[PDB]
Amino acid sequence: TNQKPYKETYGISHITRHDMLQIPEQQKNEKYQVPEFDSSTIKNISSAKGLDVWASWPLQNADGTVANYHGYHIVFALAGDPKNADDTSIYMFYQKVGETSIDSWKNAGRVFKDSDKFDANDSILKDQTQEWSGSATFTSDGKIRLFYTDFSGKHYGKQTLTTAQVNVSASDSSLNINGVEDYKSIFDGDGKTYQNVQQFIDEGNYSSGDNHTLRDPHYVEDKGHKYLVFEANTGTEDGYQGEESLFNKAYYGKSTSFFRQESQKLLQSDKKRTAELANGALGMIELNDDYTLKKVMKPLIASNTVTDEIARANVFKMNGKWYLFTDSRGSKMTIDGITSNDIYMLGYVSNSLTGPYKPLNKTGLVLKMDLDPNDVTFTYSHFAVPQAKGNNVVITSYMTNRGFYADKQSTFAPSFLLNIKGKKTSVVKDSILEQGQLTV
Ligand SMILES: OC[C@H]1O[C@@](CO)(OC[C@H]2O[C@@](CO)(OC[C@H]3O[C@@](CO)(OC[C@H]4O[C@@](CO)(OC[C@H]5O[C@@](CO)(OC[C@H]6O[C@](O)(CO)[C@@H](O)[C@@H]6O)[C@@H](O)[C@@H]5O)[C@@H](O)[C@@H]4O)[C@@H](O)[C@@H]3O)[C@@H](O)[C@@H]2O)[C@@H](O)[C@@H]1O
Ligand SMILES: OC[C@H]1O[C@@](CO)(OC[C@H]2O[C@@](CO)(OC[C@H]3O[C@@](CO)(OC[C@H]4O[C@@](CO)(OC[C@H]5O[C@@](CO)(OC[C@H]6O[C@](O)(CO)[C@@H](O)[C@@H]6O)[C@@H](O)[C@@H]5O)[C@@H](O)[C@@H]4O)[C@@H](O)[C@@H]3O)[C@@H](O)[C@@H]2O)[C@@H](O)[C@@H]1O
Ligand SMILES: [Br-]
Ligand SMILES: [Br-]
Ligand SMILES: [Br-]
Ligand SMILES: [Br-]
Ligand SMILES: [Br-]
Ligand SMILES: [Br-]
Ligand SMILES: [Ca+2]
Repeated sequence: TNQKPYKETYGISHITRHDMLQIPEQQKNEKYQVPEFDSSTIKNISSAKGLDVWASWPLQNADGTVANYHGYHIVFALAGDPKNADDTSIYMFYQKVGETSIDSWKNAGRVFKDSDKFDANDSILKDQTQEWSGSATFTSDGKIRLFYTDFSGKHYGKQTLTTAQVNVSASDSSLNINGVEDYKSIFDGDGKTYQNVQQFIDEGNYSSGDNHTLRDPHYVEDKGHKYLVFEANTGTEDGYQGEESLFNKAYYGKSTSFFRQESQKLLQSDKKRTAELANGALGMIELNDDYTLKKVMKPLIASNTVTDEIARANVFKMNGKWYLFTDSRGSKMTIDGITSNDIYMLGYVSNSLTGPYKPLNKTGLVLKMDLDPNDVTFTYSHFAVPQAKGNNVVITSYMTNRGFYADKQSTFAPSFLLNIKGKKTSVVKDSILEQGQLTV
């Protein structure tokens, strides 16, 4: 055949088959394992009575550290009725700084009223059916600036990175959401750098096996420049999905001998098409000072052949280096030895915000969680929260799968600590914090 191998990095970093195949052995080390949690201590968020509360994010200062909003910490979370998976709205919870109990989290309610997306006179928001995850920054002039994912069940799962300013009143006692403003779509994918939903739709959408994503926008600043880093998929010009992508050695790793081995297995494997379709990416755009789209930038990293889904993009500068993280499910990967119970947080390090990134702990493995989904202390959506001092970050996550238990809802997991040193990380032994704790 005249279809020959090649190597093209497209100028971006890559999560490779070589590195992923080392994780099943490496993940046996307790250094990379989410700690065992004691279910006897776990409570529902009492101020969110009856709602599942899952993927969540703190209001952050520009540097990623947790914001002090007039004496409060603020966390945005997705929540809704456990009996309806399509009930997904963003709620704002808060706690006085210094409190750490689960029962210190108060609930200011939903950020958005039903009419907000229609009052915005933004044509994409008119079609929103769910509010998916994001980030929130506390601006120089004291404003709460939210980014999140507008999901549209009406348009085959379209996902649009979206922003609003949340106007909140204080009261000694409680915080109040008075309304939102500057509510607008920012980016729905350009087709060339980031897949757009029209490519999903026209290739056959749900019956194609493709997984289109454009979500989880994370706000970050470098030198006054404003950016979103987000979960996406590559487009036509930066290593698109398809049979051809199986012939790019940059997706396999450094050795040509590993490449010919692994590629022939993959090409004749039951997971060939899944790997062809797999083209996840952590994308990056620059914003203008009014939070509109200024510049589409190339992905920080891509996961061609390995998975279509690298979620909850997170990036921050810590002690001189940039750390980039993403969550990913073993159930959607194509890597032998990685099982449908494996769940990971993967992590990468660079001297600059824009790359290039190198895998942490050699493989990119940072955290592994492999509890049965029915386990009450199952956790997902791990998220590294930068701290003002030291080498440790706080890992938040949600606990208990949505809708599984009548009386134990998805809740804030016990936080725990992750030590980050140069290119290596370690779960800090016996570092379990309160449920939902953001700071040490
Ligand atoms: O309180 C939450 C509760 O309300 C629902 C809406 O029923 O969620 C509304 C909440 O969701 C948010 C999030 O941003 O706004 C969603 C916005 O999008 C719309 C639609 O434009 O809602 C979509 C959700 O509603 C559902 C079903 O309730 O679909 C409506 C949608 O489905 C279609 C297609 O089949 O129709 C039909 C179905 O409905 C009946 O008429 C029953 O009444 C049947 O005859 C018929 O079989 C389509 O015609 C129609 O447009 C659901 O699939 C979607 O997720 C907005 O109305 C809404 O603002 C919140 O802002 C908002 O509070 C619900 O999901 C949830 O349980
Ligand atoms: O909660 C969001 C939050 O979670 C994070 C992680 O923290 O990750 C995403 C998480 O969400 C999951 C699943 O819950 O993965 C998402 C991926 O699954 C897809 C589909 O593969 O989306 C699911 C949503 O789309 C909906 C429908 O709008 O379901 C699609 C689903 O329904 C089927 C039938 O079951 O078809 C329905 C569809 O078919 C038609 O009839 C044809 O027209 C339509 O009328 C109708 O809409 C099925 O064929 C199809 O698979 C919605 O109900 C579902 O919720 C992907 O689009 C999506 O990428 C987790 O696995 C994952 O961790 C974070 O990233 C995020 O912010
Ligand atoms: Br409302
Ligand atoms: Br929906
Ligand atoms: Br195309
Ligand atoms: Br192709
Ligand atoms: Br193809
Ligand atoms: Br129960
Ligand atoms: Ca894909």
